[PDB]
Amino acid sequence: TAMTMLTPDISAGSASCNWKSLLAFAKDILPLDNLCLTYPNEFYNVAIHRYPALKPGNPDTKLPDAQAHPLGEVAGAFNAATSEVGSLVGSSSTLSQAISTMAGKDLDLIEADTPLPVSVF
Amino acid sequence: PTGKLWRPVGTSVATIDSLAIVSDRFGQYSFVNEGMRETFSKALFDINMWQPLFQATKTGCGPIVLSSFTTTTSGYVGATAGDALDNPVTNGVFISTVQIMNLQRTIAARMRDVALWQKHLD
Amino acid sequence: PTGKLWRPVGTSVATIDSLAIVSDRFGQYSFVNEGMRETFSKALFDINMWQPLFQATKTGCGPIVLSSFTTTTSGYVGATAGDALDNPVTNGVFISTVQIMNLQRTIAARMRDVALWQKHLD
Amino acid sequence: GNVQTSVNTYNITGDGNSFTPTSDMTSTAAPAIDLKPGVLN
Amino acid sequence: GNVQTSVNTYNITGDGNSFTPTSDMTSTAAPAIDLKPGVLN
Amino acid sequence: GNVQTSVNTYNITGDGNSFTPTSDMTSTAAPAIDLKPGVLN
Amino acid sequence: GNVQTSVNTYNITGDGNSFTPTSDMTSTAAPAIDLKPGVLN
Ligand SMILES: *C(=O)CCCCCCCCCCCCC
Ligand SMILES: *C(=O)CCCCCCCCCCCCC
Ligand SMILES: *C(=O)CCCCCCCCCCCCC
Ligand SMILES: *C(=O)CCCCCCCCCCCCC
Repeated sequence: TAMTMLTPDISAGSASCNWKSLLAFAKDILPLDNLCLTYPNEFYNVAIHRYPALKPGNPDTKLPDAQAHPLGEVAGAFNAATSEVGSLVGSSSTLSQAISTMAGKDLDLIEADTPLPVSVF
Repeated sequence: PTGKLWRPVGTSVATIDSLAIVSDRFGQYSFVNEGMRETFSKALFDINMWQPLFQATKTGCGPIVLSSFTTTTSGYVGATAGDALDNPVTNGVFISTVQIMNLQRTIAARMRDVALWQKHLD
Repeated sequence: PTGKLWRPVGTSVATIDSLAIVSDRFGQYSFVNEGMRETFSKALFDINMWQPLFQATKTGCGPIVLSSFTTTTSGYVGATAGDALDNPVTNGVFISTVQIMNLQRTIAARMRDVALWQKHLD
Repeated sequence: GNVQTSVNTYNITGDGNSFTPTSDMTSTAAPAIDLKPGVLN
Repeated sequence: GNVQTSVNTYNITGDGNSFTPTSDMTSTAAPAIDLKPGVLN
Repeated sequence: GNVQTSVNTYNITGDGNSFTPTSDMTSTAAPAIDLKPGVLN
Repeated sequence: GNVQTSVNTYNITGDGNSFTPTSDMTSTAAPAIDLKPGVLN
């Protein structure tokens, strides 16, 4: 409710939002019964591994990292809407999905010329 | 095992808190478990297939071996120092972040290339 | 010298008849005189320039060296047995027909690639 | 955002952090884990 | 269909080719590759 | 339910059998085996 | 202009760059390459 509460996900090029503001902002919005106000950097450390948007500032150079290293390193890389082709995770499923039906219901044999039990429908 | 690979910070033995992700300039090596190689191989396999059309049209750049994006590091590989301590892997096959980037944008660039021809063939 | 390279088909003694365009499985090696290398180098040079954009976008296939389309044969190189006899060239640099084909369709394929980006940069 | 210190390798209000989405890494965890009978075994 | 020769191990107009579907081998490449978060890792 | 004896390690009318569902083990064989093109290879 | 780092020897938003035309070096790649029959050979 705190993370998505600032769409940490874009799908073309980048776009930052100076961290101070961001934080000092959610310090507001977030309703008094969350759990991101009772553990900020106890949730933040969990978060950093789920949102390659939040890049923690390195301790011994006190600057970001360019690359973002969330535990879902690969999965998150393969979901980005790659500009060459929409989204592999999308286009892949929209296909396997259709393949399911095609074999399932029995679309094949759709204009078969011969007695077919109603059950087959 | 799974997750990013970890080696300890102070050195010597690795005790929890003595282990940090082995960040490198390229990026953090994340382990490539057996099944996750099935995908990237199954993806590259479907591209190599179009080899005869890549040469014909001077695009492409040779067959894409998944063994060009990985490495053979070794250490403890988990999701957190605590649990990564129970996965000592030797000479496992990890793919660094900056690599997880190419194997991505390559399979993406090539995917366009073929997606087109593959449409005419159809 | 200039033209296709010839070699004594009758062996050893090369007269104005014991020659013959040295053709073969690759086509006919045509000599690449000094100036004609200036062009193909000047053409490839203008493509290599776009190196940083070829990697970024996973197209291309490495820098195109003109020394990948030629060879180092040696024989007499002229326009006809008669006049080719007066151009004994040793280890000259010739480009075979089938090669004169790639250096062509490569510079053409790459030329499209860049012609596009090169338009955005502009 | 009160300083913590060691509980976790990063402070939230820590020095030089940076919210900055990249169309490149779509944040995320693991929801679609397969467990269906045939597929889990 | 003009003869090629080596580019690829088969000529199209080549000698004795043969279009002939068999209910046995339903032609199929690889479309349903799984990449969803939980399943890709 | 007539006694068999060895064909199978258990008699049906055998001594002390026991039908008794447990919310814990939802009975299931293997239906969702994945075979789709991309996923089977 | 987001930082890259190694792909290319120069960052665009890099430190101390400088747009500054000089009547002295008129920017130009290679357009007029000669290829006409007689001149290419
Ligand atoms: C101290 O707790 C001040 C409030 C700053 C952070 C509280 C929670 C809002 C920001 C969330 C950071 C972790 C992932 C959203
Ligand atoms: C020469 O190109 C004559 C045309 C014969 C084949 C052209 C394409 C039609 C046949 C397709 C063969 C490859 C898969 C359909
Ligand atoms: C002898 O066959 C008497 C009938 C007792 C069992 C017959 C089938 C009904 C019970 C099924 C047992 C196996 C799984 C339902
Ligand atoms: C990040 O990309 C912010 C935009 C700054 C540069 C974008 C392109 C405009 C400047 C061109 C530089 C290269 C030659 C014009």
